[PDB]
Amino acid sequence: SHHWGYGKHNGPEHWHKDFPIAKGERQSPVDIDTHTAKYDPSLKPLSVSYDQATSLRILNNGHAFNVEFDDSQDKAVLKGGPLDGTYRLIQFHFHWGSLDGQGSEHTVDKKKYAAELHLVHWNTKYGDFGKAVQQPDGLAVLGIFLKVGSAKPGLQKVVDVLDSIKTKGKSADFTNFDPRGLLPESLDYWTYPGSLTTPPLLECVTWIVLKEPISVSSEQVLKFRKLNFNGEGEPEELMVDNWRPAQPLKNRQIKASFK
Amino acid sequence: SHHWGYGKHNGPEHWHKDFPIAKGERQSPVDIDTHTAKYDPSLKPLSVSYDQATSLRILNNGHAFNVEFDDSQDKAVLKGGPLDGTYRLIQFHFHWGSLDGQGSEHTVDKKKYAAELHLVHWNTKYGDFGKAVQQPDGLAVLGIFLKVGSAKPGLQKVVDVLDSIKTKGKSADFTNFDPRGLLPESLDYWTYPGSLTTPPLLECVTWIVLKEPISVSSEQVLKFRKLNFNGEGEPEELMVDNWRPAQPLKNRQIKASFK
Ligand code: NA
Ligand SMILES: [Zn+2]
Ligand SMILES: [Zn+2]
Repeated sequence: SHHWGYGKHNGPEHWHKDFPIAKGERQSPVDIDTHTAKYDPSLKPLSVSYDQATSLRILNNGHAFNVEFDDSQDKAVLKGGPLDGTYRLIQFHFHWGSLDGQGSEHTVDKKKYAAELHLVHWNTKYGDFGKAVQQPDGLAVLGIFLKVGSAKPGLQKVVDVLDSIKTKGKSADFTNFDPRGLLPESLDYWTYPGSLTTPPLLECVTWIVLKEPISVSSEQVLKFRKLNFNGEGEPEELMVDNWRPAQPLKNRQIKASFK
Repeated sequence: SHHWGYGKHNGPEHWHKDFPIAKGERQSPVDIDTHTAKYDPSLKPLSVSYDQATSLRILNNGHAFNVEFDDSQDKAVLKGGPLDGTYRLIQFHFHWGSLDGQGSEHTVDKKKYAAELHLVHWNTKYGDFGKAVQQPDGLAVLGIFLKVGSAKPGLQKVVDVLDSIKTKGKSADFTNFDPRGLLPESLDYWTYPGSLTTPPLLECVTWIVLKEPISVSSEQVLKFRKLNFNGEGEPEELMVDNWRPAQPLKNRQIKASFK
């Protein structure tokens, strides 16, 4: 089948072959230069309403692991900030490194974090995720850096189930997970127009990247590295370095909600 | 689950529900008003090079039947006219009516023909059809009107095989078919920027519609009406009136190659 990954032959440098938008004008991630990002005090506070979030399952898709939510109603939504309308949470996933010193997709003054959490939301005025991804204003991804440090209690339920989804295609029931437990205390953010960071690389994302990282323990992130990109009974290829490097900003402006 | 067709409930008037681009700026087909479509002397001579065309198979896809070609090399190409680049023939198909007085998608001064032949080509530079459909210059469709009259010898080979592809999903081998035999003597044409005339209605088509129809006998076109939209063992729904009506021109200009 058509496929892609993060290896020498199928990795980010080659994605352009099947997905020519890889060289587009609004690609993600980007490096955030804190001295040139533009303060915009017209940006509203972000409203994160996750009180009724309903997680369903966790799965290994061969590129990362997703925790999927019931997005049939407004149970977990993002509003405000730079957004117009209501964006419903569909899933979250991470990108991470082979070493603590790398793994994030966005960087801040070229600094890489150990991992990056993406909470993926779609604009309810398009009716479903499939329609939303084909629109410039279809998705809002909230990106949250993970810095190695203190353990994050809220991540532990995720870590504890990874052994049941080791290889590509494995899934497991994953109910009653509270995504509020992955948020930092400050909701100060950068924002810019961009894309999905994996194929098909669609330019449909309003990026909202939080200034404040969450901590996770060296042991928590190590558990991510023990997942496999490959399927069961295939040669073991550890799921590490599933990040796209920073792409050119081109004519875009990154805005900060804070000075 | 998603379905479209040509019935009262799933037909062209409802396509916009799942495919909002149905109400876009460059939709097809259109009515060609011969009093306002003007000669454009910047148009280049149209080159149809089909001497090495290699047909492979014929199939009923539940919406029409397609004759598919080997598009791995430049064996059957369209160049010149309004096009920049070389466009490879991938398939042809028709749209037709329940009666001889209707069936074309394009109309000329509001006149409908009994059917319309679409020769579908994609721009080599995009590597394959799938990539090409996502670009405004991806496809070139040569459209040829079928007027009921004398039998067309060049169509007979197609007619003769239809009893082997009666239902959706059936296919048959269809080698050595010469698509030059479906062309009229004049390559005078009208051209405008438009779309696929079926879902997903992507706005990736340079239309080239020939002035001169080819003749089809009443019996030849009758055979098209004995095909079935449905699969084998499903209720019989005869494959007729699989045409989209003319859409608004909006801000486009239709150019003529001839004075
Ligand atoms: Na007219
Ligand atoms: Zn991501
Ligand atoms: Zn057609």
